[PDB]
Amino acid sequence: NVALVFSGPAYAAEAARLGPAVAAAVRSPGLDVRPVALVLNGSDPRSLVLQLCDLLSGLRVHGVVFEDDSRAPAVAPILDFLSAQTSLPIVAVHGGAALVLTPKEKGSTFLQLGSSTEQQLQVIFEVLEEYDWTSFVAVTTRAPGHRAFLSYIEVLTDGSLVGWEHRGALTLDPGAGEAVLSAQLRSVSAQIRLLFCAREEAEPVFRAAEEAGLTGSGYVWFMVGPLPAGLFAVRSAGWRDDLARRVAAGVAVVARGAQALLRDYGFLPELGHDCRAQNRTHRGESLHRYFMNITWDNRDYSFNEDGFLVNPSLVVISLTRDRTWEVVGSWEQQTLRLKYPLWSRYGRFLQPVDDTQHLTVATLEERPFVIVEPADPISGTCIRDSVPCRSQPEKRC
Amino acid sequence: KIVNIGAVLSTRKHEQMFREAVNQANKRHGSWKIQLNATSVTHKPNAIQMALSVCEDLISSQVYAILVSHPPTPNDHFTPTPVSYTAGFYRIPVLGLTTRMSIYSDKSIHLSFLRTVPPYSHQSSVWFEMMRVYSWNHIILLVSDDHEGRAAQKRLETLLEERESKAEKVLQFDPGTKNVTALLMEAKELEARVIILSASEDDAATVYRAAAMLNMTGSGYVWLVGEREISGNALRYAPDGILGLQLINGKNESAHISDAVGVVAQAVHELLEKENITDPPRGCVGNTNIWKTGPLFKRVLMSSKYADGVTGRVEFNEDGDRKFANYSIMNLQNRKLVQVGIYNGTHVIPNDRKIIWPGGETEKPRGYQMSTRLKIVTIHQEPFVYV
Amino acid sequence: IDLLIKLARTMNFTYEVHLVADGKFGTQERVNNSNKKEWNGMMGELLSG
Repeated sequence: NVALVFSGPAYAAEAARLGPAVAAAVRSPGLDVRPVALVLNGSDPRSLVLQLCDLLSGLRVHGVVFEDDSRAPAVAPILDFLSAQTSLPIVAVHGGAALVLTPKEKGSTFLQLGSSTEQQLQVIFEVLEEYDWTSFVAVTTRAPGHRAFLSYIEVLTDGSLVGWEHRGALTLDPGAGEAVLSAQLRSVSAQIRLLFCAREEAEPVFRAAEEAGLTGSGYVWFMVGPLPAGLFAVRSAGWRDDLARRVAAGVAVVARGAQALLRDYGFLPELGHDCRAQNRTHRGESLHRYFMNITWDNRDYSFNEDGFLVNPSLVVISLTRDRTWEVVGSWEQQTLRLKYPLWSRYGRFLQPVDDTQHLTVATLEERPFVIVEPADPISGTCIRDSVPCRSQPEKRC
Repeated sequence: KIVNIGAVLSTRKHEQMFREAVNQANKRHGSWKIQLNATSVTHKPNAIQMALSVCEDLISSQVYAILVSHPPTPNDHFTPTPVSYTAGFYRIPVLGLTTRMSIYSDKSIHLSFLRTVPPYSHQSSVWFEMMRVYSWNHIILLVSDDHEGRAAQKRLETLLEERESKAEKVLQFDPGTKNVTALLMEAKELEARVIILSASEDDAATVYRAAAMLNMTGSGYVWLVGEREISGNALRYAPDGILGLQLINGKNESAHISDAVGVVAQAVHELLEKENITDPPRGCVGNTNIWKTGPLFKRVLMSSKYADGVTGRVEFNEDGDRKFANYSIMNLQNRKLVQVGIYNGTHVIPNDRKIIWPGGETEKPRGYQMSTRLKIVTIHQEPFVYV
Repeated sequence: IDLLIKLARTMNFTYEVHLVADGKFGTQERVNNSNKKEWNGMMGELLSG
C-alpha cells in the first residue's frame, strides 16, 4: 500500500476526491494502489509522528507522498529522520519539503523533486549571455551555503571564448542600518546584481534597496534561493503541473521504484510496517541503490546518491507591471529555448539609465575597415574582440 | 516570574545534584525573581521515542534551553540528534555536553547547537605542535573515508601549508575494513615513518595487526594516534610506543553539569533589558509561529565570558566549542600509560619520567630514509633522446 | 642521457629510466567534473609519485 499524507487545511477539501482519481490513472502489473485522505493540520510534530506510525501499523503502507501549502521548510528534516529510521521511502512532490537539504543522514531514503543551487546557478549565466549581459555583480550575505556559492561562480567564466568580468561585495547586515547598507552598496562596477540570501532577510534588504535608489528600471536582479522592477527567479516548475499531475508523479516513482526489486524476485519488504514493536532495526540494505533509472511522461527522473533530483525541468520566471510571476522563457533538457524574440538591446526587459546617452549608429562593410562575420554557433554569442551588429534580423560580429 | 531551564540527563540519579546546582539561583546574578528549576527527566532508552518525550515534556514546561547528555550505553550520537531537531524546529537555542562528533559543527543540518566539549577534529591542532618541537617535517596519514575522518584531514592540510606545504601521502580506506594490507604495502615505500592514524576505535585494531606482520613496529617508526584508537580493544594488539592523546576534564559529567548551568544562569541575567523578552511558546498542542528574540538569545550564549569552572576558560567561537582544552599527552610504557606533557593551546612538556619509542629505543628516531634508487621520465626528441 | 650518466657518477645514485605514457610535455586542464584542474604528461607523473 502507498500512503498519501496531506498537510494543511487547504488540502483537506481536495484530499477525499484525489483517492480514486489516481487509482485508475496509472496502473502497474502485480500492484494495487489504495490512496487515503488525511486531514491532519497544525505545524506541531504531534500528528506527524503519532498518526503516521499508527498508519504504518494500521494499513501497512510503504511509500509516502507529501505536499504542503505554506513555504515553511522546517518540516522536511522531521520525515528525513523517519525515512532513515524505519527504512520508509518518503518522497515529497512540492511545498515546504521541496528545498534541497544536504548533508543527509546515512542509510536514508528521503527524496525531493527540486533543483540545487549549483544546478540553478548554471542556467542563470545562459540568460545573461543570451542578451549580452556580460556585466554582473555577485552580492550575498551570511548564508548556510555561501561557501560553494562563490566556488561555482569563478569556474563558469574561466573557460569559453567570451570575455567576462567579476565584481561583488562581501555581506549585508539587516541591523546595520539603512545608511550603512546604502554606503556599502556604492562599491559596484556593473549593472546586474545576483542575489542569494535568506527569505526573512530578503525583504529588509529590498526595503533598504530603495533607500539607496538602486531599484530603477535601469537595473535587474536575480534571486537564487518592496519588490524591485524586473525580478528573475527559477522555481523548477514550482507553479506548474497544478496538483493532479504532482500527486500522479509522486506515486509513479514509488510504483516503478518498488517494481525494481519485484522483477528480480517476489519479495514484500514490510520493514516500515512497524515503528516501536521491534527493538531492532539493523536490517537494511539497498535503500538507495534503486531510483536511478526513472523515466515517465517522456522525461528523465534520475536521482543521485545524496537523494535529490539531478535531471530537472527548470523554468525561468519574470515580473510584470501588475506584480505577477509569469514564465517568459523555457528549458527542455539543456536546450535554452527562450521565447519573446531577443532583438536589439536595452529595450527588452532592461532599459538604459540615461535615455539621452543611448544613441544608434550605422555602418557598412568594407574589408580593410569594417569586417562582418557570423556569430559563433558553439556558444550562440559573439566572439571576443568584437561587437554585435544586427543586420536590419540576425546577430553578427 | 520564574526562570526554568530544561535538561535531559543519563539517569535520574544524576538529577539529584542538578536540583542542587539550580536551587542556588538565589545567590546568583540578579536575585530579584529568578527561581531556577531543574525540570529534568531521564532520557528514553530508545532515541526514536525521544520525539514523543519532548513536546509533552520539555516545551510543555516553558523551557528556554535544553541539555542533552551521553547515555551510559556506547551509542553513536543517538541522544543529541532528536533534541537538536526538535529544538531547531522552534529555533530555541540548545546546548549539549559530551557530544564528541563533527556532524554538529555545520549549521546546514543543526542550526543551533553549542557544545562545551571540542570534537575529535581538534586533535589535529595538537598534532601540529606536538611534532614541531620534535623536528618532524612531513608525514603520511591513514584516514577513514567518512564524515569524521575527512574532518581531521581537511584541518591538518590547511594548517600544514604555512609550515611545510603539504604532507607526503594521504591514504584512505573504507570504514568497514577487514584484512586490507594493500594500502600498507606502499606505506613503507615513501621514507616517512611518521604514520598518523585516524581510524575508528575498532578499525584501528585491524591496522595494528596488519602492520605487525610487516615489522612496522620496530625501531625507526613513530605513531601519532588520536584518543579513539587507545581505549577498548585498541589497547590490546598495539605498538609498544604509541604517543596517543587524551582529555583531562573529559568524561567528567559532574563538573560539566555544574559548569553548564553557570553560563546559562548568567546569560539570563544579561538578557533582562527593555527590548523584546517574549517567552518561548508554551505547550505543543498548537504552536506554529516562532518567537523573534530566539536568535538573539543564542548569540548571547556564544559571547559569554565565564571565568570559572575549568580554569576559567569558558569561551566560544562562531560555533559551540571549547577553547584551550587540556589534553595531557600520554605515552605507553609497558602497559602503563604515563603522561609526558600537557597542552593548553601552546605545547608544554612536564616530561615526567622518560620516553620509550617502538623497538625499545631510547633516543627519538628521525623520520627520514635517503633513497639511492630513482625513477626518471624521458621523451622522444631526436637531438636529445633517441629511441 | 649522456648528461644523466655524469650526474649519477658524481652524486652516487642509481637510476631507472622509463618513457612517458601519454606522450605529451605538460599542461593544466579541467576534469569533466567541477573545475579541479590536473596536470598531464611529464608534469603529471612527477607530482603523482
